[PDB]
Amino acid sequence: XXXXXXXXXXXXXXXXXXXXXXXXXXXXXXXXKAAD
Amino acid sequence: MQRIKKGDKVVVITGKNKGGSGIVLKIMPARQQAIVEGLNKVTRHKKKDQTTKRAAKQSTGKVQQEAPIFLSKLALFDQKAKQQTIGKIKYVMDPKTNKKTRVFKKSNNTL
Amino acid sequence: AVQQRRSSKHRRDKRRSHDALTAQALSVCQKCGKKKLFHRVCSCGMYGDLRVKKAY
Amino acid sequence: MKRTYQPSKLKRAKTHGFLARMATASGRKVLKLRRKKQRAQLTVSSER
Amino acid sequence: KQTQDLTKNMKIKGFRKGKVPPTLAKDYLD
Amino acid sequence: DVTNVLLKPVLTEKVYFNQMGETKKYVFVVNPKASKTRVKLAFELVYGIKPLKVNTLIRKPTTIRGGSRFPGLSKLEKLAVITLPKGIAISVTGE
Amino acid sequence: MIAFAKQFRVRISPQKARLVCQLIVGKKTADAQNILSNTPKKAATLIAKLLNSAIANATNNHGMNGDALYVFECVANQGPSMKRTIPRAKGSSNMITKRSSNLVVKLSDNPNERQELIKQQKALVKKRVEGQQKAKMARQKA
RNA sequence: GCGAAACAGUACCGUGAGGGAAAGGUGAAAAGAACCCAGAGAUGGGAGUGAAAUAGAUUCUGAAACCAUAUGCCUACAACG
RNA sequence: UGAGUAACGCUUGGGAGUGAGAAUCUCCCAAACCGAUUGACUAAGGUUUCCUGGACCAGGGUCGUCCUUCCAGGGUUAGUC
Ligand SMILES: [Mg+2]
Ligand SMILES: [Mg+2]
Ligand SMILES: [Mg+2]
Ligand SMILES: [Mg+2]
Ligand SMILES: [Mg+2]
Ligand SMILES: [Mg+2]
Ligand SMILES: [Mg+2]
Ligand SMILES: [Mg+2]
Ligand SMILES: [Mg+2]
Ligand SMILES: [Mg+2]
Ligand SMILES: [Mg+2]
Ligand SMILES: [Mg+2]
Ligand SMILES: [Mg+2]
Ligand SMILES: [Mg+2]
Ligand SMILES: [Mg+2]
Ligand SMILES: [Mg+2]
Ligand SMILES: [Mg+2]
Ligand SMILES: [Mg+2]
Ligand SMILES: [Mg+2]
Ligand SMILES: [Mg+2]
Ligand SMILES: [Mg+2]
Ligand SMILES: [Mg+2]
Ligand SMILES: [Mg+2]
Ligand SMILES: [Mg+2]
Ligand SMILES: [Mg+2]
Ligand SMILES: [Zn+2]
Repeated sequence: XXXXXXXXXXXXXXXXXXXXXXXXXXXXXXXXKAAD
Repeated sequence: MQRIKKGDKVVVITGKNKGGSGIVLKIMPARQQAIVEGLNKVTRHKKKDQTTKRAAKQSTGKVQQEAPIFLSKLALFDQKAKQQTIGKIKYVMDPKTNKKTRVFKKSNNTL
Repeated sequence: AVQQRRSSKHRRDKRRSHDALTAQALSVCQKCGKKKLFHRVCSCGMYGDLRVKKAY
Repeated sequence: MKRTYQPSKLKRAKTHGFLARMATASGRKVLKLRRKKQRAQLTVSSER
Repeated sequence: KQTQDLTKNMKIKGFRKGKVPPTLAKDYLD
Repeated sequence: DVTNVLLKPVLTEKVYFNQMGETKKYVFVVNPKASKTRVKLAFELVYGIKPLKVNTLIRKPTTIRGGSRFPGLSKLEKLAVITLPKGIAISVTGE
Repeated sequence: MIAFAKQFRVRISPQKARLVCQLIVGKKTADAQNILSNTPKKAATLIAKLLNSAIANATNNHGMNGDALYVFECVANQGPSMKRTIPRAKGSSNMITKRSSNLVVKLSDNPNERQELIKQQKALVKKRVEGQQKAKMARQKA
């Protein structure tokens, strides 16, 4: 046996959750489609 | 001073257990509860844990202990009176010892 | 190219109508009885009457 | 390619350090606002 | 014998298994 | 002098490897503000045998228990490696 | 009389699990185990474990015969998802949705179980209507 | 409602000034599920405590969109806001 | 919804073993590329990412018994650098 956890903090399913900063610094440029 | 101390006989006036006489073994003033022997018997499902010299055995089955009870539900039990009854207490100060002593208000019994 | 109109929950299931699965053909081993998919060696390594591999 | 930030232990401390901010009147004003905002990282000195 | 039985696993704080001290195994885990 | 620069002895595989074979090497943890000369003086006034030489280690603080709800840093240690002369071996416990 | 087993936050997606789940509905116990043990799919070694546990707690907990159990309904409900950021090109970013499924398998001994479910539904609808009638009698009484 | 009811000017972004979140509720009392079965285990099904376990730590109530199952009816010559 | 679609970002075969489960983990034999370099020593930077044992919540564009991930312990010795 000898399966126990006497420590004040002990866990196998560590709590964590990934977050997203929504980094979408997208841009664009010019074109050859200019009808002037 | 305090209404309930460690040692004096006390009973319960409300709940499933009515007229439950017991001795207060310990008082937690901050959360306002009181451990009284023989009352509020709960049975933790004792698991098995082995990580220490004493935990190598830690024989624990259906150990029945004591659950704390709010002090409001407790009431002092009279002993000096021939006909024991449940009442409220005062805080008279006798000049004989200049020490505060609890006295009931439906009788003249000290403590 | 991208859909100019969203596809409903009905056209989606109509397309998935052909995504159903087929049950692989199984047979019984002639020395131990467990079901094994046809034309293949069983778990004991015994195919027909020839001992192919050592038992699991 | 060579990106904008090329780390250097000296340049960082000598440009945005506590003593650099404490050498001009403007630096004292910026530090006062950051103390007002109660920033845990008051300057780049307290990296750890 | 007895000291052999008490040297298996039971890792000490600052130590590992296997190289358990031949003479010092009765202080921490007493 | 005040003897607050001798905090705690430490026993590891490295310590026990050195602590055998004629000259013994005892590794303690000392005040991070203390100097080698202070370490030798503290050892002189509380044990009685002059160290042959002293070596010092600085272990930098690092993040510990990472990912746990509240992460924490380590503690700054200064380690001192005293080596007593040939044939002398004093006990760290028992005076 | 339904015996059942459940599994929360199964890594397989509900879309890829329902495809295998339709291969087991209505099948007998022994035949159901044989089909799932030789199908080359990822969501085959997890429903098999769930199915075996359901059989075990049907013939041990609920006290069932064991030679009449058939898979009543085996479905993969949608479980909680997990959101991650996949780094795309030119500085953009997209969101990967890791999908999870809540698997539940249920087997019965009676081949007429749909009828009993309709009976409880009928009883509930029926239970609603007399109260309306009882309220009407009381209303006329006053 | 102060940006901040939780350890918030924190996590995080930026060389820097600066910018700046989300997240509360088991039960009267943990009495937080001993024990049995399947499983490698988490876990699930029973048992037990509890008034309530479809109050079980995913923890007050649990709406719609959305995804599946089923009683009954209709649908494979058919131009459909 | 698009849709289980595009994509999964330069490197093979086998034997034995562990394990509940192995194209992906360990060992061995080959095989294929680097060889003014994918070799070795360090500056800058990074800040424990280094070693041992254990685990497979999460991360690894698959899998995983394995990891630069997580847990526990340990590791950096100067009169001449
Ligand atoms: Mg549908
Ligand atoms: Mg299709
Ligand atoms: Mg030095
Ligand atoms: Mg980029
Ligand atoms: Mg920063
Ligand atoms: Mg339950
Ligand atoms: Mg929910
Ligand atoms: Mg709820
Ligand atoms: Mg027709
Ligand atoms: Mg026609
Ligand atoms: Mg027409
Ligand atoms: Mg969208
Ligand atoms: Mg889809
Ligand atoms: Mg297409
Ligand atoms: Mg295609
Ligand atoms: Mg492709
Ligand atoms: Mg690749
Ligand atoms: Mg390849
Ligand atoms: Mg070559
Ligand atoms: Mg190189
Ligand atoms: Mg790290
Ligand atoms: Mg390593
Ligand atoms: Mg390892
Ligand atoms: Mg994976
Ligand atoms: Mg020398
Ligand atoms: Zn066979």
